[PDB]
Amino acid sequence: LIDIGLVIEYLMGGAYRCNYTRKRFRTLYHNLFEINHFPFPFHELMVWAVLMKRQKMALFFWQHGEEAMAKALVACKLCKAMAHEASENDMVDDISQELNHNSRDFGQLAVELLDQSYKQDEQLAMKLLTYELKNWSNATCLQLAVAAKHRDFIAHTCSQMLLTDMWMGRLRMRKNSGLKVILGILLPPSILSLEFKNKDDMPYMTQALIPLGRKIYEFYNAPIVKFWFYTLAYIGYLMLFNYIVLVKMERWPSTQEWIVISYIFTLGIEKMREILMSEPGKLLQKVKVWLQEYWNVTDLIAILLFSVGMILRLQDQPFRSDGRVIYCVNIIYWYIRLLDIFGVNKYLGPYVMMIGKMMIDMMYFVIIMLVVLMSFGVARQAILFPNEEPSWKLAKNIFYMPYWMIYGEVFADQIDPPCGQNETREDGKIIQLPPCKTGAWIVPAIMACYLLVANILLVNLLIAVFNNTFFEVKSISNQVWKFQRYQLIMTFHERPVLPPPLIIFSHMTMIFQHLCCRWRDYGLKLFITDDELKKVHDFEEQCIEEYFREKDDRFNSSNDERIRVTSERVENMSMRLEEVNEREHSMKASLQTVDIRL
Amino acid sequence: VNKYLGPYVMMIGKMMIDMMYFVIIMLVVLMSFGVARQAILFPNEEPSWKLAKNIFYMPYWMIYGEVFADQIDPPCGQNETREDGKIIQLPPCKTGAWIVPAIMACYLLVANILLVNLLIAVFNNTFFEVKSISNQVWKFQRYQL
Amino acid sequence: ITDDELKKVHDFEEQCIEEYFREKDDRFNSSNDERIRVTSERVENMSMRLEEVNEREHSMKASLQTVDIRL
Ligand SMILES: CC(C)CCC[C@@H](C)[C@H]1CC[C@H]2[C@@H]3CC=C4C[C@@H](OC(=O)CCC(=O)O)CC[C@]4(C)[C@H]3CC[C@]12C
Ligand SMILES: CC(C)CCC[C@@H](C)[C@H]1CC[C@H]2[C@@H]3CC=C4C[C@@H](OC(=O)CCC(=O)O)CC[C@]4(C)[C@H]3CC[C@]12C
Ligand SMILES: CC(C)CCC[C@@H](C)[C@H]1CC[C@H]2[C@@H]3CC=C4C[C@@H](OC(=O)CCC(=O)O)CC[C@]4(C)[C@H]3CC[C@]12C
Ligand SMILES: CC(C)CCC[C@@H](C)[C@H]1CC[C@H]2[C@@H]3CC=C4C[C@@H](OC(=O)CCC(=O)O)CC[C@]4(C)[C@H]3CC[C@]12C
Ligand SMILES: CC(C)CCC[C@@H](C)[C@H]1CC[C@H]2[C@@H]3CC=C4C[C@@H](OC(=O)CCC(=O)O)CC[C@]4(C)[C@H]3CC[C@]12C
Ligand SMILES: CC(C)CCC[C@@H](C)[C@H]1CC[C@H]2[C@@H]3CC=C4C[C@@H](OC(=O)CCC(=O)O)CC[C@]4(C)[C@H]3CC[C@]12C
Ligand SMILES: CC(C)CCC[C@@H](C)[C@H]1CC[C@H]2[C@@H]3CC=C4C[C@@H](OC(=O)CCC(=O)O)CC[C@]4(C)[C@H]3CC[C@]12C
Ligand SMILES: CC(C)CCC[C@@H](C)[C@H]1CC[C@H]2[C@@H]3CC=C4C[C@@H](OC(=O)CCC(=O)O)CC[C@]4(C)[C@H]3CC[C@]12C
Ligand SMILES: CC(C)CCC[C@@H](C)[C@H]1CC[C@H]2[C@@H]3CC=C4C[C@@H](OC(=O)CCC(=O)O)CC[C@]4(C)[C@H]3CC[C@]12C
Ligand SMILES: CC(C)CCC[C@@H](C)[C@H]1CC[C@H]2[C@@H]3CC=C4C[C@@H](OC(=O)CCC(=O)O)CC[C@]4(C)[C@H]3CC[C@]12C
Repeated sequence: LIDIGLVIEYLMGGAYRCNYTRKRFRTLYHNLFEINHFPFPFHELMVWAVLMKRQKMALFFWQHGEEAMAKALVACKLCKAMAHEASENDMVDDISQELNHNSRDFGQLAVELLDQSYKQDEQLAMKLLTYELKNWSNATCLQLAVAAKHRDFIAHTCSQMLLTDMWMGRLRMRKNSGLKVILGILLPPSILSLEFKNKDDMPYMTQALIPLGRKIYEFYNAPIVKFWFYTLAYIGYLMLFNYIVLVKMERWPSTQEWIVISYIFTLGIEKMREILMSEPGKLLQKVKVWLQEYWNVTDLIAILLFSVGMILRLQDQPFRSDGRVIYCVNIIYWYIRLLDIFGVNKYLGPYVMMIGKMMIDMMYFVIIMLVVLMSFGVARQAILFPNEEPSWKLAKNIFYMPYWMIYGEVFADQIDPPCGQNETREDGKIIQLPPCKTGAWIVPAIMACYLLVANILLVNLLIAVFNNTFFEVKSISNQVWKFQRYQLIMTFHERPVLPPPLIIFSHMTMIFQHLCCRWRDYGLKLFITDDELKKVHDFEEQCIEEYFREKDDRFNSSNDERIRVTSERVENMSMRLEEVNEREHSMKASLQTVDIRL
Repeated sequence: VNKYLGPYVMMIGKMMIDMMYFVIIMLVVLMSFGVARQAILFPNEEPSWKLAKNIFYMPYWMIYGEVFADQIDPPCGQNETREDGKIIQLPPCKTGAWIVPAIMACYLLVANILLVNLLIAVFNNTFFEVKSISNQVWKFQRYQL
Repeated sequence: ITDDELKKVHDFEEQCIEEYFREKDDRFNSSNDERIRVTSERVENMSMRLEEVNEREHSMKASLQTVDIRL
């Protein structure tokens, strides 16, 4: 069973720790090979039925026992991991397909259970979503569903409102949001005029004058407040970057440039702290799991570019202008990175990932446009300029004018200039125009063909591929944004309170705390008591019974099942009525014989 | 009041929100290109409000078919004879001035080809619902009129 | 409106209400789903009643055989 524990730990991933591999179970195993009886036998039977690919037995063991949602999410993750392992080990592909179908079935079961729990009681459904699962490595149903990449579980309304409650921290608010927390951040005497939540209304915790200080601490640790502080600091830093790139700079940086440099350095230290405080042990694995996000890669590239440019800028000329140029490219990047902040709004975020989805069709359009553009450019340049030396200006003249021809600039003075003739100048003097190049009349004709093909065919076809793939991309992007709400909320909850330009104080605070702890659990669970645990378990059993037997009622009242039952009964009834007619004929013959006898 | 113009007008009012979200994204891209072009082509500048105007001036008209072809990449750092034939010395090349046409190409591509066509897509795929809602709301507001 | 017109309007409203309600009933009663459900319930009751009829027919056949054996 210890090896089964390792298998569960490997398949579950992350920081999961199976109960088999814990010291209590290993001590019991060494001392023995009702103490040997399992308190939740259906948990072990479910894990066994999932592991040995017995789907019907797993679906039966899911119905019986407590913690049904957690079991379904664990089974979904285990089936997905086993399917990935079977595909990686070059096994039979049918095994991988069946395991993925089992994962999808368990995910659908968890989603239907969430629907039933939402329909019954909202608050008990959140408590079901949030309470710590002591039998599942102290995890949370939301963590289990994120870890299984169950997009439909987090996109559900109950999980969305739970994430909204997690977003506001210990604040009631929930009415004209954003403006109240901005006014609280800018004006600290506006914090105490806010409606705060109860002490034990919904205490999501990670590890389990005074009211004024308590209100201040509860406001400043709320993830919406930390997000708005981060956003205001980023906007101020971007304005300072605009000021230091627009105005000229002297030999030494000004105050605003020093603030910008400090922001860059402090953001880089924060990203290094995010690298170090990750899930793996080996540093290369942490680096890889941090570079798996594209925004982290571009952040590292931009920070390195800013370092190079600032090093170049602190020297003398001509390196200062090169550093200024690198500063301009970096300000392009940070203006683009404003879309990270735009990712939080319910409409802008799906818009941004929708743009990211259409970039591939834009790429395929750029490929075809590049073929046509280079054909026209090479033809025009090689016709109008016969005697040319090898120079890189020819490649530039290939791309220069045909590219601006797409955006309404046809360069009408150079389409077909008058040549091979004598035309009087502005002063009336006779001016002899240079002789006509051979085949120069071909250039306007191929220009007409190029402009027609490009502007009329390819742009309208890109419009068509943007239009006919819009609905699917929009639905997928909305669902992926609703899924990534959890990642955004957890990132802003694990982040320090202070924004990046002042984050060095919080970094020194963590350094001093870490050194003090050395010299002497990433999530938000609930840690409910035992009566509440029983109440939640009873609510889960009620929801499971409700869902199963309502599914039975839906199956029994369908037209197809009714028609099938009626046809089978009519067939049996026809055979029985034939038997009845035969017995009636026999009885009539017997009655006729009895009447003849008497 | 007309049976066709009224629903058209409130349909325009419904598409204004998608136009707003387009103006937001266009504003981000436009300010990135404008700040980059102005801070590259003009290194020695005093604090003046003309810089903010030069951020927004030419990139905005770049969306509507005016690319300002005489200022995309002017010839500089060389000697070119004038109209009268006199030798005229052009001002020296600014550092990184070749970046401006490249980011201009990227900006024009992204804006004119991606964002305008995406706004076309969001106008097209939300047209039927907005049209039905607008017709029904116009028929409701007939009583108020 | 006047009082006779008010009565006429009220009677028209009662006619419309009756028409709508019992036409809704006719639509519900002539639907495929209600027809299928009624047929299945009648077929189930008919199967149980025919089983009872077969049992009583067996009893009657045994009684007739006994009466024929007696006479
Ligand atoms: C936290 C960051 C990301 C943005 C927050 C905004 C403010 C806290 C900063 C942004 C710009 C700063 C200003 C930038 C430039 C100056 C000029 C500066 O003038 C001098 O230092 C003149 C004397 C000298 O040359 O030493 C005085 C501070 C001040 C007003 C700064 C005060 C603090 C400001 C308003
Ligand atoms: C929180 C977010 C939404 C906005 C906060 C940012 C502003 C408070 C910052 C961003 C840029 C700053 C400006 C950047 C540069 C200057 C020039 C500076 O003037 C000088 O440095 C020259 C003379 C002097 O030294 O005072 C005076 C401050 C000012 C207007 C700053 C005032 C404060 C500003 C507007
Ligand atoms: C098919 C479409 C979607 C993309 C193809 C277009 C680009 C690959 C082209 C269009 C305009 C070109 C630019 C036009 C002008 C220049 C300036 C050139 O530098 C100089 O000419 C030096 C300064 C001078 O001599 O004036 C460097 C190449 C570059 C950036 C070109 C690089 C390639 C660009 C961006
Ligand atoms: C510099 C100027 C002259 C640009 C040249 C314009 C035309 C001579 C080119 C540009 C795009 C070309 C088209 C691009 C794609 C296709 C599809 C391809 O046809 C197929 O693969 C056959 C299947 C089918 O036709 O559906 C080749 C012909 C055609 C119409 C090409 C015909 C020639 C076109 C119109
Ligand atoms: C399928 C598509 C992508 C074809 C694209 C091909 C052209 C865009 C390339 C291919 C070979 C290139 C040429 C290869 C070599 C040279 C010599 C080069 O000459 C020098 O650098 C001067 C030599 C010196 O003095 O050092 C100028 C660019 C040029 C003409 C290149 C111009 C652009 C060319 C024609
Ligand atoms: C493949 C698609 C998706 C992206 C488009 C990539 C190419 C079309 C670009 C990328 C890099 C570009 C090159 C980058 C630099 C130069 C040098 C440039 O040289 C000069 O301008 C010399 C200066 C002068 O004499 O004016 C000429 C264009 C060229 C070859 C560019 C031509 C177009 C290139 C190959
Ligand atoms: C992202 C898109 C959808 C909107 C962003 C574009 C506008 C915010 C920009 C584009 C052109 C700009 C205008 C261009 C020129 C001027 C003239 C300027 O006044 C002067 O220059 C004074 C007179 C003179 O000196 O000639 C005042 C700002 C204003 C109206 C600018 C205000 C901001 C405008 C409207
Ligand atoms: C001044 C010039 C250089 C303008 C800059 C043009 C590009 C460098 C920018 C403009 C718009 C940007 C895009 C805007 C939106 C997105 C979606 C966003 O991606 C996601 O949110 C991931 C989800 C997904 O890709 O669907 C960030 C990348 C991307 C493609 C951006 C990549 C960089 C782009 C193409
Ligand atoms: C996230 C986006 C919205 C960032 C946008 C930032 C820029 C568009 C702003 C922010 C700070 C602004 C600067 C703040 C202060 C000044 C000083 C100001 O100088 C004067 O008015 C002269 C002083 C005098 O003589 O009275 C000229 C505008 C300028 C450069 C501003 C230009 C426009 C800037 C760079
Ligand atoms: C947010 C979206 C939905 C709407 C777009 C709003 C901004 C892009 C606009 C609104 C007001 C505009 C400002 C109004 C007035 C001016 C003063 C103007 O100053 C001059 O032109 C100085 C005169 C000169 O020296 O030429 C420079 C542009 C600027 C900052 C404008 C820049 C663009 C702004 C911030």
